[PDB]
Amino acid sequence: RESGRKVQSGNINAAKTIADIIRTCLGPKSMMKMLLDPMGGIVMTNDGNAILREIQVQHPAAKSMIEISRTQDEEVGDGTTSVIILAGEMLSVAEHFLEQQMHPTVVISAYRKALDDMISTLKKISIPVDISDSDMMLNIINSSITTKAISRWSSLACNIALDAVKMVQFEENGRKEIDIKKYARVEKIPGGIIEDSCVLRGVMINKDVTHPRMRRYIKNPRIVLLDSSLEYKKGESQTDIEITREEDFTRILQMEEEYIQQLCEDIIQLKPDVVITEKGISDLAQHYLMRANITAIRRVRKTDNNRIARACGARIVSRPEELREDDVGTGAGLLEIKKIGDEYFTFITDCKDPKACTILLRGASKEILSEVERNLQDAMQVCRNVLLDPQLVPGGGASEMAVAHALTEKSKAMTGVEQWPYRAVAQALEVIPRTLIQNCGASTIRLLTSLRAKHTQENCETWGVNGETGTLVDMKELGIWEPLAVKLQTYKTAVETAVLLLRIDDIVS
Amino acid sequence: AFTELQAKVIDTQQKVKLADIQIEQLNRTKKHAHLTDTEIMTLVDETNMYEGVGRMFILQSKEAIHSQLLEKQKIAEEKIKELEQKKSYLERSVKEAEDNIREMLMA
Amino acid sequence: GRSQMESMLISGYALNCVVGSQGMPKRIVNAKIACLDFSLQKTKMKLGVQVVITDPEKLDQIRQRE
Amino acid sequence: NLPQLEMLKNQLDQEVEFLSTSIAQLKVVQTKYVEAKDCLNVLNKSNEGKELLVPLTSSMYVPGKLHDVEHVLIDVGTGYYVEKTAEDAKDFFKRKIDFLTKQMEKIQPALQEKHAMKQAVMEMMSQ
Repeated sequence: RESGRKVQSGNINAAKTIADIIRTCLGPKSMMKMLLDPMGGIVMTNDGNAILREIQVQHPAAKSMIEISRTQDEEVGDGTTSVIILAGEMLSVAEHFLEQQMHPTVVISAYRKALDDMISTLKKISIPVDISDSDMMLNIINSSITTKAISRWSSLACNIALDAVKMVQFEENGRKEIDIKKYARVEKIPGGIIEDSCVLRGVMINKDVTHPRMRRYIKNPRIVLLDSSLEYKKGESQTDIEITREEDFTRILQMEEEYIQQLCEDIIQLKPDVVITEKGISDLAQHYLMRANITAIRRVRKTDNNRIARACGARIVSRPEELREDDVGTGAGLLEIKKIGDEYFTFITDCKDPKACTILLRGASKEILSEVERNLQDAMQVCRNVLLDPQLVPGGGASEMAVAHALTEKSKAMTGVEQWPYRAVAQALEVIPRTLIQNCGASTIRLLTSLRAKHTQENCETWGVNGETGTLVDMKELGIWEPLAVKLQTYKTAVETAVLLLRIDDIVS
Repeated sequence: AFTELQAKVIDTQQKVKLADIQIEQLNRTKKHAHLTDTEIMTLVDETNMYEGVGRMFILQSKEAIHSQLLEKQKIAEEKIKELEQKKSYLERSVKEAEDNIREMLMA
Repeated sequence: GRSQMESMLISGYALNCVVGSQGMPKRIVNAKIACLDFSLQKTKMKLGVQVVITDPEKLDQIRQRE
Repeated sequence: NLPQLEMLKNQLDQEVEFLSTSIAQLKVVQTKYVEAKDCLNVLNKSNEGKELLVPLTSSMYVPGKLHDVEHVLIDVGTGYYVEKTAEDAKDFFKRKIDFLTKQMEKIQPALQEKHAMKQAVMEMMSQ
């Protein structure tokens, strides 16, 4: 039970401090807040998503801030800090005034037009990419890794991100939307080195299949994904009574044989060696296949088989009758039990569809690998974000100072009370520049007013202050870049986010 | 894995045994079932022949008493096949699971 | 898809369906319909129609005759 | 100490003996219901009026003329008898077998389980 202006305050109130301390933590140049547990447990992070947690949370809109944050933590995970900045910016500025000017409403609307102007300006301020040139992509990843200051192994993982994620990218609604991630498969591996890893075709099966009787290598036998229903039928097509006695053992187990084979001969109809048996797994099912000298890999996940559905690019087959390569094991394909470290790894490569690879990771060991993987995970996603979005923007204040002018130019032209949000919208761009001016550790009011001028003539197209260069700069020469969507994705959120709590005057239990 | 491949060699080796003497018993039961026919067949017609199974012996005519009793022969002759069929199948099974024990050991 | 202006009321029901991919007739006039909420699929019959094996073909025909 | 492991071995030996006996006997008792079931098919067949030689007493067998093939007994209740139709009698024979069947049945699950646990004690024995 909470009300109105006090909500509206608690909106501005909480969302203020919500938007805040992690901006000290923001920037490649940053300030890590300390976090103390009531027991005395200490934490040092630049991660708001992490910072969101140990702090005791009460304000349910702060919980809701954690929501769009986690919601964004789901999407990128980076900028979850940066998304809640601007809503904090947004909710702070227009709300109290314009609610004391009596409305969420004109505030609500104008962020539609706060959104589009930049969305427009985004397509203007962001420039297309070569996803064709991975180096044109690499610098982004070279840029993506280094705000949290990780380079060492990532410098390679940068490239390896480029490689698979363009391949792990095959997806179409017919408008060809590519979100596809789960295709990309990663491998914890002991030994090798962080500077040695790769992407192997199909989907390499690492996690739950070490299984040594897969044989080892499949030259061109098929791998078989069973939504069969390979389960032995104790009768003709059915499962007869159990075996409590000698008579039920002879007759029933015999008919259990046929249904395995007749399907496994349908499996043989696509000629495998490896059959990874998921539905209809039977102790006779593998044994027959093992009697068939068909290695039947059981006690297995359909997630593996979904990895294997993306390992051969295939589907999994409920059809008992007439099992096919294109049914399961699409394409010639491979299957190989590989030891990277000594861990057995099934590698099912050569998906029937091209753009087939999945990321092998070697560190000097699992951990220093996990160093790669975690950062590669960021590296690899920026790809499918650049692969998502083949436009990208000179960052910092360039990203920031661009639209406010058009926005103010709107507010000036729009000259409503919607102009007031476009004023409230204008400088909210510049807070991370303030943080960037924090990042350099300089005088913001100057650099703002300075960068304000930098948009008066240059129009801050490439010109922000970059706290890490310290100065108002071209962000193209300087090379500050993100795929446009990510900018918007950070930008889209806070609008709706602010607009979200812009709706709430009422908490009620 | 091996356990289920161990489980079939045990379930076979126990149940493969009985059918082997089971055919033997019926080969015997075929005999008197046939021979109990001859003894009353020895009397060329006897209507004070009593065909009866248990305690009661009801009066009947030896004829159908024999018609029963070559079948009783046959019936007691019959399952020996089944009881040999049950026999021969299991020895083939014990080595199969014994194999996937060993080959999956080797793989 | 197509134009945003080509949205049309259409005669009866344009299916959301899997069209017949076997070379299905793409027009059957005046359709007597079987609307199936029931999947046709298949099941394994250890012995289908006939018996005789005159061919290794005929070995596979029995369970195929279903 | 030393006798306790010696104790439970041949202990579980006998449960095998007991249950194998009980299923054997519950293999026995079922067999006479179909006997009561089948002897009625014969008496229907030949006819009421055929000479029946039934036991009289020890070594004694007594004759009689068959009558009332439709009048045939089911022994049930504590001390009670229901003579039943030629159809009905054969039914509860079948019934009380099946009553005995799972009665007979679960004995071997009980039978076979007691030996390996003797073995398990015999395993620890030579251990």
